[PDB]
Amino acid sequence: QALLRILKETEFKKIKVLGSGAFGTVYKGLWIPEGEKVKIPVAIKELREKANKEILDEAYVMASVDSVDNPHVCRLLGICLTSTVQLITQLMPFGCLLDYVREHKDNIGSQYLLNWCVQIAKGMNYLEDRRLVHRDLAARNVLVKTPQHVKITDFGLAKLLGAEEKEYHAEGGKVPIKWMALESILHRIYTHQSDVWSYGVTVWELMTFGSKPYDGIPASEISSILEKGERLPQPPICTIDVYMIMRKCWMIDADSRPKFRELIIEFSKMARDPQRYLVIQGDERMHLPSPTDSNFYRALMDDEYLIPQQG
Ligand SMILES: COc1c(Cl)cccc1Nc1c(-c2ccncc2OC[C@@H]2CCCO2)[nH]c2c1C(=O)NCC2
Repeated sequence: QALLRILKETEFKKIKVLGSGAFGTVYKGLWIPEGEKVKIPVAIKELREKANKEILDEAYVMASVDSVDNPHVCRLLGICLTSTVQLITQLMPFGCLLDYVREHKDNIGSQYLLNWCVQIAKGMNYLEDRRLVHRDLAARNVLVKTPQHVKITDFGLAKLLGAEEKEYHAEGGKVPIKWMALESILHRIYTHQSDVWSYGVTVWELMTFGSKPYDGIPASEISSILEKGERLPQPPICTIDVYMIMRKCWMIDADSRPKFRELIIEFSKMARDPQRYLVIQGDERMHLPSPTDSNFYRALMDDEYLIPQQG
C-alpha cells in the first residue's frame, strides 16, 4: 500500500542547494513538522526542467518498497508541491559515495570498502525481494549516512516486475551504458541479473577510489568491447578473489552471474579478514569518523546517460 505524505512548504526552513546534475537538483533543508518541534535534516530533490510525471513515478516506486526495517535503501519521507514537485528524504550528511571515495582515498581502509560492498548487496537483495529492478546502480547513486553506513538511492529508472514477469523491456529513454549488462545494451532487457552487472561496475568504482569506467572510450563502442571479452581492469588494491567477483558479475550469461544473496555472503566472508582480500598501504593506520567516536559530532559540521543505439 503506497502512501505519499504531503509536506507543506512552510514546514521547511534553511533550504540550500547541495548539488545538481543528471538527477536534477538536490537541496538540503530542515523539516519541522507542525505538531512537533523536532527539527529533521532533509534532502529535497527536483528534476531538470514531464518532470512532474517522472518524479511521481520515483515517489511511487520508493513508497512501494518502503518498510519498517529498511537500512540500505533511501526512504521517502514525503513529497512537497511547490512550483515543482519535490521528493523529501533524510539527509545523508556525508554525501554521495562516489565523491566520498575520491575525497577520502587516503583514509579508506579495506574494512570500509568490503563493508560497503556488503551493504549495497544487502540493499539490492531487499529490492530484488520486492520485485524491483533498479536499472541505475552506480557509485553516484549510493549515499553515505555515516562512513560505516551507506544507502542506495535514485529510483528514476527503477521498475517493478509483475508477479508473472522475469524482465523489463525498455523503450527509447536515455540509459547508463557503461554500467549496463550487455543484454540490456543489445536488447533493452533488464532483470535482477542485469542489476548484478551494474553492482560489479559499482564495486569497481569503489575499489579504484572513483575512477571513471572505460575512460576515453565512447559509449557506442562498449557492446563491441564486451563481445570481444574485454572488461574493466583489475584495481591495484584488489586480490584475485575480489576481482573474480567482479568478473563473475560481468559474465555474458545472466543466470551464471552471482545472485545478490551470494554476494552478501562472499563479501561478508571477506569482511571477516579484510587485509587478506584488499592490499592497501598503511591500512592499519587509517580511520574515518564513526558515531561511537566521542568527537563524531565534529564531523557533522555546518554524459553517463545516452540514447540507446541498439535493440
Ligand atoms: C531519491 O532519494 C532522494 C530523495 Cl527521495 C530526496 C532528495 C534526494 C534523494 N537522493 C539523492 C541525494 C541525496 C539524498 C540524501 N542526502 C543527500 C543527498 O545528496 C548528497 C549529494 C548531493 C548531490 C549528490 O549527492 N543525492 C542524489 C540523490 C539521487 O536521487 N541521485 C543522485 C544524487
